[PDB]
Amino acid sequence: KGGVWTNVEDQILKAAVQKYGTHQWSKVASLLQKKTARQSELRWNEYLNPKLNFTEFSKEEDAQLLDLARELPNQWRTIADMMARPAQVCVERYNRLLESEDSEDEEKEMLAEARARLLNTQGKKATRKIRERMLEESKRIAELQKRRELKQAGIN
Amino acid sequence: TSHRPQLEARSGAKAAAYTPTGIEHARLLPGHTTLKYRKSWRKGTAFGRGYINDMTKSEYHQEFLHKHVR
Amino acid sequence: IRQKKARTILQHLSEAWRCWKANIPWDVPGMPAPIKKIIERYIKSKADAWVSAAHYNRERIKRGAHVEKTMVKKNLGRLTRLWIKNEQERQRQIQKNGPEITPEEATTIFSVMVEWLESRSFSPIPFPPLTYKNDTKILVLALEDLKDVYASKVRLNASEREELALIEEAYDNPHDTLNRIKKYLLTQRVFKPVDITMMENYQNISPVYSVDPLEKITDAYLDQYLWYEADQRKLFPNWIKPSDSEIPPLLVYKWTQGINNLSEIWDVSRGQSAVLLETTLGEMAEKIDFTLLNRLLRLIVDPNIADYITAKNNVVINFKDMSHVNKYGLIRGLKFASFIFQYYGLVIDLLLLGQERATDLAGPANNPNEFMQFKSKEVEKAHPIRLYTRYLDRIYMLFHFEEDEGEELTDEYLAENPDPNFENSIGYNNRKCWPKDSRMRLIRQDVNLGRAVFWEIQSRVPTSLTSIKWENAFVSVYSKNNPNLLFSMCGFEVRILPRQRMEEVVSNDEGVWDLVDERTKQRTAKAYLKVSEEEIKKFDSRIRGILMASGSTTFTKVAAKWNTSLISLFTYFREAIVATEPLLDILVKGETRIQNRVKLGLNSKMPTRFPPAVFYTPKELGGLGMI
Amino acid sequence: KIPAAVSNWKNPNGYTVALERRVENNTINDGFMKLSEALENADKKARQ
Amino acid sequence: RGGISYDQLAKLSYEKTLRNLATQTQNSSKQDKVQKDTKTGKITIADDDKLVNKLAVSLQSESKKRYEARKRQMQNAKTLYGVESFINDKNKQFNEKLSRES
Amino acid sequence: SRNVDKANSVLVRFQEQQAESAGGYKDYSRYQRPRNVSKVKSIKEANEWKRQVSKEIKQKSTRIYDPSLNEMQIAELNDELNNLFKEWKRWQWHI
Amino acid sequence: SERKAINKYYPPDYNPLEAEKLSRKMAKKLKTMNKSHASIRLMTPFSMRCLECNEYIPKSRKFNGKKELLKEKYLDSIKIYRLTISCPRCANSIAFRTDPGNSDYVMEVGGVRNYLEKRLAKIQQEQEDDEELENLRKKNLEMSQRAEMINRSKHAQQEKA
RNA sequence: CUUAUGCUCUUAUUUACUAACAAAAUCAA
Ligand SMILES: [Zn+2]
Repeated sequence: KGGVWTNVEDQILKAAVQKYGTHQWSKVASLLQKKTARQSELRWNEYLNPKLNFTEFSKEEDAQLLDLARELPNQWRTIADMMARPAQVCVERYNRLLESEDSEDEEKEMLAEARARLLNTQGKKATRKIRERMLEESKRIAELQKRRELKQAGIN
Repeated sequence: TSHRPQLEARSGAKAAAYTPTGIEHARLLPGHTTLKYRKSWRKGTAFGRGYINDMTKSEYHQEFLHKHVR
Repeated sequence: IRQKKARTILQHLSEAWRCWKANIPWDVPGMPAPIKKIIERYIKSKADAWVSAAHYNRERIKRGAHVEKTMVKKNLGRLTRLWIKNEQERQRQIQKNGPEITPEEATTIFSVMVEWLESRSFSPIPFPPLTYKNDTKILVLALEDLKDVYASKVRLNASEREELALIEEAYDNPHDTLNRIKKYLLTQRVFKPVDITMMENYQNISPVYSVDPLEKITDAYLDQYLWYEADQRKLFPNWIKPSDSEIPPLLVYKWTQGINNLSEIWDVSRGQSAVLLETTLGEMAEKIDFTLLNRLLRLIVDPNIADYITAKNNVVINFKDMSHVNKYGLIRGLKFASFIFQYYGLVIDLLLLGQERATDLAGPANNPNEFMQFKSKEVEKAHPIRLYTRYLDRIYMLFHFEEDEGEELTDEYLAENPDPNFENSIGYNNRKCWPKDSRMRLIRQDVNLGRAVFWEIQSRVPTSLTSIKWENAFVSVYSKNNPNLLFSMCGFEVRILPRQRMEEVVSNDEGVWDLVDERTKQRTAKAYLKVSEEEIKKFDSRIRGILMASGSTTFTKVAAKWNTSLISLFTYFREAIVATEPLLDILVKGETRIQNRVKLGLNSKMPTRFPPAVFYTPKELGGLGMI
Repeated sequence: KIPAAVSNWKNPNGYTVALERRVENNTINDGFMKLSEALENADKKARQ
Repeated sequence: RGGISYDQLAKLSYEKTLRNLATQTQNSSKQDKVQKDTKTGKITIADDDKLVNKLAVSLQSESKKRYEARKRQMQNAKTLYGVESFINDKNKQFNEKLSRES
Repeated sequence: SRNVDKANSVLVRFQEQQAESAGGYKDYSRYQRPRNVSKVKSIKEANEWKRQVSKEIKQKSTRIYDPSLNEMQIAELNDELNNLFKEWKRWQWHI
Repeated sequence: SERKAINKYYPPDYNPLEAEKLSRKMAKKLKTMNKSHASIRLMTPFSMRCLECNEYIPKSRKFNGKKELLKEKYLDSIKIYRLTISCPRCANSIAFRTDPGNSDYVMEVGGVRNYLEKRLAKIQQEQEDDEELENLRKKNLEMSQRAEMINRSKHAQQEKA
């Protein structure tokens, strides 16, 4: 039941944080079917944040990493803040660096639901005020044309 | 909207022109009606032989959270 | 500047206060430095009111002095922000100023534990192979322990419904879920964050850690495996408690027996004296250093699992807004947190006792002792530490001195820090629940011998591991001036008189244990039992938790919550209520608040409308069935 | 000049503001260094 | 650099209106009192009917030019930028304000 | 429970039934058409019935010219205006 | 006056049983009695899409709507209801059906929804998993030795310096 | 215009709607 992340759900989550903000994760999961507010928070804070550091390893970084993993053995959330990098990437390269020593049918409907919910910002009170103001002008337009049609007959 | 901060407070200029009501409050009843005027077993072991202006960094705050969390 | 520009600047005030509560640094790029100076001046001004109202209302809730039901939920929400803000600040002070343990300390701490396990000839626990004969039963006991949370409750959320599905997938595929656990112990080192919440107990606020369910199964399997293989290899010696072989009232009973059974303590014909010490170990699990912790575990555990344990403690702790990485402290909410917490306590037990005496207490490796036994009496007579035991973070030491050994011990204390005004009996704390005749008499010879005992013990453990303080210390000296030996085990408050130090031997009620010698089979002491004042307030807070949670609950659920809390009081403290007069007042005021809750369900508190037949007749006859 | 207020918590008009507007510099001291080296030197002495 | 203070901008807009008034007198060249009351303290000034019309039409025409220049600036402001996602005009308008702050 | 329930209880019905037998109440804002006109009674009685029909005319007439944008509903609204028109006449014959 | 009222004042000439006759006869002539479509506050459990102004009724939004007892009767005897709801932007009524056999709703006018040889094989998978676990344990010991080889080389670089 | 409403009694069983208020449900087999 633990699902994998399609690129559609990846784009809905990025647009959700762009509007809702990083602390309203139950707001984000409402758009995002089949996914949890915990899972949404975990992906943005481990993968989708553009502040994160997914790039090549300079030899300064490799010497620093093998320094840190020797000085702070197996403390990866600590090391990932000293490296200013994501944590499982930091483990993935430390796994690789030591190996140097070798011897749409549904999704678009969700996306159509997400596309409309992000672009409707008012709530009950403003949409109702709109409805009452349109119905009040419609009553006004009705009563004025009544008076004009009676004025067509000459009776004022 | 509908939940707003004040741009200005309610002025007492508006209540000054109103006509009074003369309703009788319990706290305006007469009271204090008179003013007052002035005139070898220790060898085997491993090893034996002030105020900060911050409410969160205070010493009482550290003694607080150590006793009320436990 | 107009009504538009005044309107935008006040939103930085609101944003700064939210960053303060989240303990997020509020830094706006491009903010004018005079205006940033104004906002930080008032955020601190609001913070002084915010924190002081949290201290003021906390003191009202402990007194029970009319706190609104909403304000109890608000004060819980304020302290959990203050506790983490104090937690996150404590994390940064370790990160800036290095570890509190020096390299000289941690070399000796590691050297003590290697010296111990070499004498015990302790073989380390291996990684569990797949051809492991006990592997399917250890897996079932883990899952049944995870399942017992949910046999009670009716509703489950999306996290809990995920948790039951992962157990049922593991019941149906026992071989497949072992291969998932064995792979995570070898490979997985980055874990999902932990959501923390705080439990109100009206006297303190206890923390609760919520681990991810897929990570919870591999913790619970590991905790069953580590506790099983420790006891087969006999890791933990006899003094470490909870014992897995005795209930906490039986721990009080044997310890009170095993004092009396030991020879010549009561004999005070010479100047000889007996000292009992009680100290909490302060912030014991809070001061565990992971780099030290990973190195210590490699002595006893295959380094793959010793690497599993160290990485799991380094996760992200999440409150609502607040989030930080646990760089330093131990998380007690993990499943295997018990195995760490007692093993780290075994190191502290060797710093106090030493290598020579902890060998005498625990006995030899092939044929160890029982809980309070020695291989001979001559082994017992050497080294004045007679009995040692250690609860979670609470130690109990029994010292029997001669007159000459007592005078040397108390002289070298007065050499280091004497008092001319004889002020050692001022800060000395004893039991204010017993009478003044019955508690410790503040004799200048015994008080100074009491503080000298603690001064020897505080110096044996460095302050970088535990904070052993005199304010948390309770020392009771038995001498020729003090006939009473007083201590406090697992909620039980105990006073001991010998048979011969009593004026006359009067018969007693249920609240008094008769302590028997093993060889004479004769009752030679009496143990007077009371409930601790800390446990009386703990039970009073449970009755409030029944009432403050039940707004519009039925009458018989209130009666069922009263019964399950009254039985839990009386079946644990059985015979100890009788001597306690404050507890009997809590039972009276507590039971009538339950009855008034039914009387507030109706609109009448009138005593005639509610006879005892309404409340106390069984549920089969239509009554509430209150006990 | 005051920068405009973009909050992580509140969005009253529901504005879509870019991800950089919605959301350390030190090293470890030598105490973590000398701790880990002493534990290895204590460990290598224990192995020999 | 800086902005222009309201004393200088009042002066500069004063000078622009004098230059424009000067060219109106130049173009009018190329194409070709005070009585105080006795009864009251009120004062009466004789004026031509021209130059009152000319001031009123000029104030209307300057208002027309500034209205249509801002209206055409409205047209450019909602047709230039389309990179960032928005919801309404007021979104793009506020995110132009954040781009101005950078 | 909405005041639809509270208006139709036995006691509220009882005093209207007395006010029929003690005076000139009843209202007529309560009852239906009634389906037939030739079965209706005196004129002073029917004038208040007739007056009621004018009031639903005025509700419907004000509703016709609105931009409701429903061609089917305004067709329905013209039908009730036409039937109430024919209804307004049959009371006039009865008058 | 009060939410709970023990006594309601009756007229001095009244009786309960004679009223029940009288009250029943009145109960045929009212406009409220003859029209019984039940008005009920409800929430839509199945996001909407309007067909006229294409408005979307979020997930589950409150409506004062109109319940109607349907002339149909699911199976030999099970009740079935039809609920109607007005749209916020436009004046349009959208209808429900409650299927008792298939627990979800179905809707209509005005709205649309958003969407021993086997035992020998078991020994083989047992053998495969143990070899994988032996390798992964071997990996971590190799990974340490690979870390030590860099650690010994860096220490040698310190000695050369 | 076309144009049957109202008045008098019985036949098998307890069920629908308002929810702002409460929501650790714990626990003995
Ligand atoms: Zn619509």
